[PDB]
Amino acid sequence: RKLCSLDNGDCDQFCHEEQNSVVCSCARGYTLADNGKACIPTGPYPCGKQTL
Amino acid sequence: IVGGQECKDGECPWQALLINEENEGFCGGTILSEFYILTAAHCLYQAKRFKVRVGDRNTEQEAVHEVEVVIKHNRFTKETYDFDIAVLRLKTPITFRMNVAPACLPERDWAESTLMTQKTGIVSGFGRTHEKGRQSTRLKMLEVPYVDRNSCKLSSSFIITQNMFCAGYDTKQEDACQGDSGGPHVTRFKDTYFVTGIVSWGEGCARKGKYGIYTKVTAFLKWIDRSMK
Ligand SMILES: C[C@@H](C(=O)N1CCOCC1)N1CC[C@H](NS(=O)(=O)c2cc3cc(Cl)ccc3[nH]2)C1=O
Repeated sequence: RKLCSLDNGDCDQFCHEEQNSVVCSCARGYTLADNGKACIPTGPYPCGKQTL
Repeated sequence: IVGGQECKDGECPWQALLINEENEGFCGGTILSEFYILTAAHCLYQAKRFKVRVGDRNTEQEAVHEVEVVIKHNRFTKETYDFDIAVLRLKTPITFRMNVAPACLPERDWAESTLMTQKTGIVSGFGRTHEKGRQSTRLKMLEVPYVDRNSCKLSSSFIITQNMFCAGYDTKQEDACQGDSGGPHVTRFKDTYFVTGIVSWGEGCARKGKYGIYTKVTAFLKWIDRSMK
């Protein structure tokens, strides 16, 4: 296991491999955090989150 | 849903219910955005006119949205249930709140390599709780293991296309059932739930040697994206 195969490349959501390097991305309604790995909701009720 | 557990407050907020003229639920749907619902193409023949209900976990204790556009896959076949998918555009937008929120649409390759390879997904609906029974008044959910493609085709009396996948239990008596069709199959990844299937069909409900058959959402991500534009 390497890159996206190793714990999803440390990405919160989408992981792609570009030029043998991890590139993380997020679903609509999230912004990629400064660390380039976490996904931050842009509003209340972001997709895929239980409303607990 | 046969077996499984009741959806508790806020646990299945993406669930939608298609209700007939008599305001009785007959199929499920998944909330994709404020204006769009994902459902099964075959559900569109179970009522002449229908509306969509969101946010209710209990059909006995009390928002209803009318449908503006029905986008049905042109290749749906009544004979095999292949291409069993439709997108609904609502007349008024959904207000997100407790028990009302969209599921995420994943990117296709990542879904295939990371979500479809997880051990389980979750199916939910207001369908029957036994093969012979009335519709559930409570929303239920069930964790269903992804089923190996070969094991699935071997268990099935009907053709499993690449637009379908199997989930469920071989012996344990838990499955989706009538009335659950069109509803969500979601897969959790790091506390985020992504739509991965649409409840489509099964040979009975919770029959030994049979699994639930679901529309493979990854096969239709571009189609969905196009429909929402
Ligand atoms: C086998 C299938 C059927 O007739 N098909 C139509 C032609 O294409 C193949 C499937 N069928 C017969 C009983 C069953 N009806 S059902 O009880 O409403 C139902 C839907 C459904 C979905 C899932 Cl995922 C599991 C069980 C289940 N049971 C169903 O869909």
